[PDB]
This record gives sequence, C-alpha cells and structure tokens, in this order.
Amino acid sequence: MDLTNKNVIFVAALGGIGLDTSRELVKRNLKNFVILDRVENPTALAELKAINPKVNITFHTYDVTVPVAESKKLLKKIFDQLKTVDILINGAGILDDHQIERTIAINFTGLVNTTTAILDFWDKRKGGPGGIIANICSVTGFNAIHQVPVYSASKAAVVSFTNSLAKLAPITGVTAYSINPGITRTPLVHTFNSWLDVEPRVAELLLSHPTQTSEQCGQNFVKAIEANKNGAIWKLDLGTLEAIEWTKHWDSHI
Amino acid sequence: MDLTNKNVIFVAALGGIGLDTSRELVKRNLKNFVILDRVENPTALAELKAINPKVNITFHTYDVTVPVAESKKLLKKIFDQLKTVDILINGAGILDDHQIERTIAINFTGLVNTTTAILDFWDKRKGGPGGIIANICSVTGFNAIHQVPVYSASKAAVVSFTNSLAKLAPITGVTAYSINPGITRTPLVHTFNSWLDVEPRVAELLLSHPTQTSEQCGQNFVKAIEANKNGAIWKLDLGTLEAIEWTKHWDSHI
Ligand SMILES: NC(=O)c1ccc[n+]([C@@H]2O[C@H](COP(=O)([O-])OP(=O)(O)OC[C@H]3O[C@@H](n4cnc5c(N)ncnc54)[C@H](O)[C@@H]3O)[C@@H](O)[C@H]2O)c1
Ligand SMILES: NC(=O)c1ccc[n+]([C@@H]2O[C@H](COP(=O)([O-])OP(=O)(O)OC[C@H]3O[C@@H](n4cnc5c(N)ncnc54)[C@H](O)[C@@H]3O)[C@@H](O)[C@H]2O)c1
Repeated sequence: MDLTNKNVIFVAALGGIGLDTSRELVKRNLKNFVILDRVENPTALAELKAINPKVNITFHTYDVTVPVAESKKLLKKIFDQLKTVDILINGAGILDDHQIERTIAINFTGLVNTTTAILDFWDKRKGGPGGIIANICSVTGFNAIHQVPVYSASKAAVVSFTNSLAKLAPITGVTAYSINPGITRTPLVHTFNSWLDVEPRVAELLLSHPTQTSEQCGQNFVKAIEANKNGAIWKLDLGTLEAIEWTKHWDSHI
Repeated sequence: MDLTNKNVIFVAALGGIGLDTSRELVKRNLKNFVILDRVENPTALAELKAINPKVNITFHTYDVTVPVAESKKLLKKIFDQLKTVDILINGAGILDDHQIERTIAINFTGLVNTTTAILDFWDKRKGGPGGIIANICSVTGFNAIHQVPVYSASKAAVVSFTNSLAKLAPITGVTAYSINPGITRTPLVHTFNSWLDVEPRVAELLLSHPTQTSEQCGQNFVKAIEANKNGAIWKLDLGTLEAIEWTKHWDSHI
C-alpha cells in the first residue's frame, strides 16, 4: 500500500498510539485523513496540519458505542463526500476492568459494529469496491494480562474477528489485518483497574518490565499498513514489527 | 473431583450438550444439581429427576444478560439453601450472527458476569471457601468458523477469560478450566445465521465433515470435570478428550 493519495478513516486517531500513528500517516501524503473520535482535540489537529499541509484533514465526533445505524449514517456521509475510502483503522479502546460492560462494548462490540457498518459501502456483493481494515487489537489477545481478564478477553475477541474478516475477503472484497502492540507508554497503562481488584499494583508492575514508546509503535504501525497483508497478525513490541503464525488447533473444514 | 455428594450449579443445563452432560452428572450421585436456564423444559427436567431420584434437582429461571447485582441475588438464594456450592458450570450460548449485541451479551458478557457474581460468595479474600468454574467455550475460540465471526470471537473471548481465571486462583481461591466442544450433533448447529449472510448454509456445510455425538461429548465433559485440572483447556472433538497447550506468543512478565 503506497499511502500517497489515499483516503483513510481512523477511529480513535487522537489517543496515545493513535496520535503517534497519525503523525506518521500524514507524513505519507494521504489525500484525505478522516479522524473519528469521541472528543475533538484542536491541538493535535494543528499538529497534524503542521506536519503536512498537503493532506486534507477532517474531524467527526464519533462514539463506537452508538448503534450500527448511527455508524452507517456517519459513514454514508463520509463516503458520499470522498466518493472512495481506501483504509479503515479501528482504534478505540479502554482499559478498566471495573467497567465490564463498557470494556466489552468499546473494545469488541464497537469494532464489530463499525466494521459491519462500513461493509454497506464496501461489500462487493452490494456493488462496492472492497477495502482494507486495520484493527488495533493487542498482544493481550494472544496471551492475557490475567489481572485484567476482561480487557484481555475483549482483545482475544477482536484478534479472532480480524482473522475471520481476512478469510471472508474473497466474498466481501474487504481485507483485514490486526495490529497488536505490546506494552506502550500511553495514558491507557499508567494507572488502571484490575478485575475485582485482584492486583491494585497492576500498572506499576507491568511498567517495571521493558516497554516501547508510542513513537516506535506508530512508526511500525504505518510500516504494517504499507505491507498490506490480508490476514497478517502483526506484533508491535519492544520497537519491532513481527508477523506471528496463528496456531491451528482446530479446523472447521469449511 | 469426586462428584459424590457435591453441589453443582449448571447454567444452561437442558440444551443440546448440557442435557447429555447433565445425564452423566446426575448418574454420579450429586447431592444437589441446580439448573439455571432461560427457558423451562419440563420433559427434560422430568427425565433427569428420574435418573437418580436421590439427587435433589432444582430449576430456576435465569437470564445471563441481567446485571451482576441480579445474578448475586439469585446466587444468594441458592447459597442460603445449599450453604455450599462446589462447581459452577457456565454453559449459556447462542449462535446467530444476525444478533451481534445479543451474541456478545450472552456468550461473553453474561459468562463474565455470572463468574463475577459467584466470586462474591467464593472469593477467599472475603473469607469464602474458593470454588471451581467450568466454562463451556468452543473450539471456535481457538480457530474460528469464520462465517460466524461474531460467535467465534465471543468464544475466543471466553477461552481467554477462563485462562486468566485459572491464573488468578492463587488470589481468589477459584480454579477454572474450559470445555471446548467440536462440532456435535445437537440443534444449535441446525440452521443458523452467518454474519452479513456470507454463507447461508453453514450448518449443512459443518455437518459435511466428521463430527461427534452429544452423548460422546457429555461423557468426555464429565471426565474433564472429574480430572479437575486448573487452567486446563479441554478439546472435546471427534469423540475424544484432549488437553491443549496454549501457544505462548507474548508474556506480560507479571
Ligand atoms: N498502550 C498499550 O500498551 C496498548 C497495547 C496494545 C493495544 N492497545 C490498544 O491501542 C488502542 C489505543 O490505546 P492507547 O494506548 O493509545 O490508549 P489511549 O487511552 O491513549 O487512547 C484510547 C483511544 O480510544 C478512543 N476511545 C475510547 N473510547 C472510545 C469510544 N467510546 N468511542 C470512540 N473512541 C473511543 C479514545 O478517544 C482514544 O483515541 C486501544 O485499542 C488499546 O486497547 C494499547
Ligand atoms: N453444538 C456445538 O456443536 C457446539 C460446539 C462448541 C461449543 N458449543 C457451546 O455449547 C454450549 C451449548 O450448546 P448446544 O449445542 O447445547 O446449544 P443449544 O442451543 O442446544 O443450548 C443452548 C443453551 O444455552 C441456553 N441459553 C441461551 N440463552 C441464554 C440466556 N440468555 N440465559 C441463560 N441461558 C441461555 C439455552 O437455554 C440452552 O440451555 C453453548 O455455549 C455453545 O455455544 C456448542
């Protein structure tokens, strides 16, 4: 994927990983960069515009917990305006195992719903051109942080969902791959709640081991986008980019 | 685990796999078998009761999508009657990828919430006796049926959650293991809805490959319960019982 002249929608572009990925994206000479996030951040918008005045950057308020119809309404308008969209990045996430329902709603259900919505405009069975989805999952979807079992389980769900999307690409025209950061220094991880307070010290302990910065993560994220490998399961950990091989424990044979 | 004289709560005990498992459980001379299901099944309830009239079988209507506090109220009623509960089996599930929110609510969120509720009675940090949780997940949580990506993702989530519960046993006193059936001739797999109708004939296709009987599955289910291995990931496929080894792609170090 040569990002030159492409149109990208990024859900949750303005958080820690999001914004460092966005900084790198706009260095690539996109035609349109459409940010969908819960709250507007004018400072970050100014920053992106200063990095590359050539990119047309637009913002829309978007909360992934809205019903699928509301996502369809917003996406319909963006597709109308732009005519085409090349890539959707689903980046929304929270880390708070005191918020069981909301963790699941944001990290799993919301991602599934934005995906379901955009298929209205991309699905080749409806006359669309197909497209590409990059889902921000997590290494915790491979192997949990067991002190945040709900968070980790929500990420295991979206790892699986993404794998399935990629296997459905011949039918829908929509390829997909997962972006799975290891521990990355952002507001997500500095202080957070463990399930039933099993480990009050969970952030302190987690951060006592090697990590990466959001800049490193963002750099490797855009490299993964540029590789453009349907079904890839990218690990972005300790400043490197690696594709992992999913174990075949079982096969449906369909 | 010697089931003799034990007290078991089984959520979703009278459906396809649940009922054969239930038949095998009550042959083992439980003291109490408490069934919590959304729908009454008098015929099924009568058969079970007749197998071993000595066993006390109690049914309570239970919807796993209710809030945690409602689950706690029901569990308090059961604990007040029984005083102790040895095993909780979480078996609720639907398969219908036209019902995205409800799939996630039943298959993932509800299992998490029933678990969260029973921890109030078992958590050793509050003076509880600990306990055992058997979660009915699915081989699809290892490798999806990609034509039902939402179902499969919900199952990946509960495989992960169960792994994490087991790792938390030192803290809570609550051991756990997953039971992961392969394709089993039962009715969930009768005619079902694929995500965005990518494959109208998933059931027909699944059954065009070797499968197992629900009798076979129930027999192996009870063997797994008797093995009582914290952190086991049991595959119940093609008539066998096998513990699988989870791939270590990443480690939190905590
Ligand atoms: N930081 C890490 O170590 C790490 C590791 C692996 C995966 N992740 C994932 O990366 C993604 C970004 O995390 P981050 O570390 O930058 O955290 P962050 O808190 O800085 O950013 C969270 C992002 O999600 C958005 N978001 C949250 N709730 C939303 C909602 N209801 N609707 C729309 N957007 C919403 C926020 O506005 C923000 O853009 C998340 O999916 C997170 O789970 C983080
Ligand atoms: N059948 C298979 O091939 C297969 C394979 C692997 C895993 N599973 C899992 O095994 C478990 C049982 O599957 P089955 O084949 O017996 O299907 P089934 O449809 O025959 O049984 C489903 C059970 O879940 C219960 N349930 C549904 N919604 C509920 C709710 N809201 N609250 C409480 N209970 C609810 C139903 O009452 C029923 O008892 C499910 O978790 C299923 O996902 C099935």
